Amino acid sequence: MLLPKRVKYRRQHRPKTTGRSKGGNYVTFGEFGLQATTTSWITSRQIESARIAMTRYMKRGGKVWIKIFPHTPYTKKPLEVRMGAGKGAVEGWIAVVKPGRILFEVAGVSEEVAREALRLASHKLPVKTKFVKREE
Amino acid sequence: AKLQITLTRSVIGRPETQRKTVEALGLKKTNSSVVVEDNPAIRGQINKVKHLVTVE
Amino acid sequence: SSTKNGRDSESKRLGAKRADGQFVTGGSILYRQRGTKIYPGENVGRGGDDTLFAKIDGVVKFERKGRDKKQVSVYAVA
Amino acid sequence: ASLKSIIRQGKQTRSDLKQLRKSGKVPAVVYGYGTKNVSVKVDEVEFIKVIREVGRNGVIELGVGSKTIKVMVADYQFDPLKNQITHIDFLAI
Amino acid sequence: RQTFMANESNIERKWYVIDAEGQTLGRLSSEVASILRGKNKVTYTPHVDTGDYVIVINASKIEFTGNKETDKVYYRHSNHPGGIKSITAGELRRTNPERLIENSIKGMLPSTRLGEKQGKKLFVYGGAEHPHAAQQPENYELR
Amino acid sequence: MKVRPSVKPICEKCKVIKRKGKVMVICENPKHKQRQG
Amino acid sequence: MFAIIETGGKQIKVEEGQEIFVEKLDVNEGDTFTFDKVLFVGGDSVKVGAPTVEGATVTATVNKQGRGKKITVFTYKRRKNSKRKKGHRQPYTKLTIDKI
RNA sequence: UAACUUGGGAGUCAGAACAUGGGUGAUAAGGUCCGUGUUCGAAAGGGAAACAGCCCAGACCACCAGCUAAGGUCCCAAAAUAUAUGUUAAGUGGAAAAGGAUGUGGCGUUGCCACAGAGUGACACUGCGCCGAAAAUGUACCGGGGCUAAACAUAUUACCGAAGCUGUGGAUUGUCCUUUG
Repeated sequence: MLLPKRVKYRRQHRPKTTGRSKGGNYVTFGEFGLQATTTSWITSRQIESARIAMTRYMKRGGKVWIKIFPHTPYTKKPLEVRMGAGKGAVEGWIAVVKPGRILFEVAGVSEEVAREALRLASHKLPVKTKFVKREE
Repeated sequence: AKLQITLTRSVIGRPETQRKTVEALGLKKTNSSVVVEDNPAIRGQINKVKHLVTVE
Repeated sequence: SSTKNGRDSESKRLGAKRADGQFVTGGSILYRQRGTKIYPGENVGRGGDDTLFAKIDGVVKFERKGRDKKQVSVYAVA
Repeated sequence: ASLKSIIRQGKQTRSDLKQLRKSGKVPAVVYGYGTKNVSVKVDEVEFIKVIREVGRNGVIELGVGSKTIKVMVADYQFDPLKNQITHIDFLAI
Repeated sequence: RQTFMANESNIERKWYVIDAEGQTLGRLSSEVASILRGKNKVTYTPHVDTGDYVIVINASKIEFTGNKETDKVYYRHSNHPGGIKSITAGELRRTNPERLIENSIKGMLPSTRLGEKQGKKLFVYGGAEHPHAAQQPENYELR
Repeated sequence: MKVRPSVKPICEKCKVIKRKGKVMVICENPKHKQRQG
Repeated sequence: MFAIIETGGKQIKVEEGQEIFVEKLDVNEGDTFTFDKVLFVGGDSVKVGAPTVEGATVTATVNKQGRGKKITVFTYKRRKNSKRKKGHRQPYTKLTIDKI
């Protein structure tokens, strides 16, 4: 479960969620990558679910690189409460994925088995993906 | 004496900033016309209200 | 379910009080600040609250004092 | 294989650049020795073909200003979403 | 002032007959609604009916475009709880051919006291003959 | 006959066809018969 | 034989010996008037063109200069205490086309 | 073409929606609290089928005159069954996503020149459609009839259309005294 060991402020404003990604648009570590074509929030629990389903198809073949990390925390008020009377409490940690950012990277395998591994990892995420390679 | 500006669209539903530019050109009613000599100062005014007036 | 926040202080109107190239009197205030964001140039004093005021009449001009610093001066008319 | 290129004068508006990236052309600039940053245009599919022959670090016999100049590709911008280039730089030797 | 209006005295109505062999339902009903209303002549006079009598023979062989013989359903209620009936378009042409054509035209006329007297000038027959031979109806080509 | 919105071939023998505007999968084994995908 | 003349911003079809009502005229009662702008002459005579035919003026004698019946202009807004009533009598002039 | 100063008399301190930049809530509410515009409030008229807040436009009075705006031109219902060139078979238009698929066009890539003879495999990249898609009085998310063009794109010509504007008379106030006007 990815989460920072310490943060300065537990309660922060939600990210913008609109626009385009700043960096991480190319494949640098591995060979075959996984792009994103839709914007959404990727919870840390959805990362461990996709990482296990991916590295299992490759028993001991190669290495996987997680390129994102859940820095921003989100809050949620308890059940059966009216509006106001303060803010909520931390419930999880999210990231911001915009069209163009690589999510996972895989190396050490063949091209025919890299497509099947990155396919099972895309059904666990709430965004649409595209299989990409290293640029010439 | 070489430019004629007429008012086509109405000023209802327009920002107050653009209503002062039409008043500074001498266009009171709709479809009203004026004659002015071209210059950097008068040209920049109709460039602000381009979507409200047409120049011949 | 009470909170502990909600308190703030009154806003202190800081910043420039006179524009550039404007005629000022001999006791007008040019700048309110906390610290030294702008240094006192010639014909401009410095108050006990880091306020910048002018000593003489004339036009006020903002200049640059070296690298990453600036100052403000007052020159007499004509 | 040689880059048959044309020139564009004036200041190209934002619409014409979008219309240039759709007709199959790519803008480029030659800022070598004496060229004086001459803005130039080039085809898209004929650029991918020639760089495969000579390589990423090879010279090009580009024709700009109705004359031959030996230039190489210094750096280029790439849009990863639509797997195509958007701009080329030419550093003459 | 200076505009002419037609009253009950100066009105002349003619009898026409239309052939519906090989024509579309909606394309034919629209032009017949113009003949019944009276917008074909220069003495319109909206508050007075100046239309002409029209007769539509061969009510069968009315053509549809697309899957309309099956996917077009005619609904009607009967003011009773749960009572609702439905008849497809292909079945209506087989049992009651004239009703399919007569209702498509009456749906284009205005629903007023005068718009009801105009709809009574229509006579639709499934066969190729009409009984009203006493009058002299002239054939009419739709445009 | 399975009725699932995601109809896919299972083995090398099955085949995908279209009948009356619907994706069908007819296979030699009666087990791999799907519809409406 | 009729003619179409433009008199007071509108157009009227006239005939010999006819009583027409038009907008107010500066002529006196009992005098004569002459319409200069004729747009169309037809009927029994030969057809002519437009916008204005050559000559072919119309002469007519003035009969009476009076006012029409009075109307009452009343408007109001509901739940808003604001109503206003006016009156109006529009003047007119009657002529008789003696020669076309 | 307004601004500032002096004095007389006030009303107002419950605001609303819409577009947009943001807190709070659950990137819920016709929610709630701030910044910046518009309309309503205090605004008639035309359009959105009916609909204070959305689009067009600000009613001094009279007329059986003319020209346009937003929206429109088969019938209801005023004006093209207008012209050229393509797409779509679902009644899509005229309700919904992950996902699935030899539906059908347009521009490309590339290896065998066979797969069972002139054709043939596998991908990238886009246009428009299909499945996923079940609610309670009655068809019932086109306003109705009805429509494979009267649908959707694209490039040109006409016309309809408001209390807007012009035309022709008339009633007031104000301002130039070009004309006791």
